[PDB]
Amino acid sequence: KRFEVKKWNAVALWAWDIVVDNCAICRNHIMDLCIECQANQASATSEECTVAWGVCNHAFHFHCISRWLKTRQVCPLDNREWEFQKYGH
Amino acid sequence: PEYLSLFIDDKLKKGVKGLTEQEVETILDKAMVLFRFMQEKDVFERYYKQHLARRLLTNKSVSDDSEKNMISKLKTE
Ligand SMILES: [Zn+2]
Ligand SMILES: [Zn+2]
Ligand SMILES: [Zn+2]
Repeated sequence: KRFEVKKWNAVALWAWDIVVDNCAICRNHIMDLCIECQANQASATSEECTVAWGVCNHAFHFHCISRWLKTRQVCPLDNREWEFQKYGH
Repeated sequence: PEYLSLFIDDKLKKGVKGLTEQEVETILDKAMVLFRFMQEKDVFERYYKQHLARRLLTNKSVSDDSEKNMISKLKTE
């Protein structure tokens, strides 16, 4: 051949079993609102109902784990202190 | 006792029903309460050990946290 690849420097991103189809706290989805918001509008009045990403690569609705912080303080699928490293998908 | 062991194995292999911890704790408490009014504990322990062997010598990462709860409940019961 005329051109051949010798080295590769790909970067691999990983995500845990967040179950994009069932929120691990509310069991609706990784998007499309939550149990306490339901309808899309539901008198939104600004604020937000996006996805929250932790330091453990877990994803839930911001509302779900914001409320869950009052019940416990360690991400339910593990035993790690939950951070708020990202907001939204 | 064998059927109780099978039920606890089915509940422990995967928490697809009751993803959160509160209902899991309640159902485990109910199961151990039911086991309290039971005799012939030797066969129960034998079948529980067999289920442990089946669930540990197969695909891992079943619960990874509920084992401590199970051993604590067995200690207390
Ligand atoms: Zn949710
Ligand atoms: Zn919401
Ligand atoms: Zn986590």
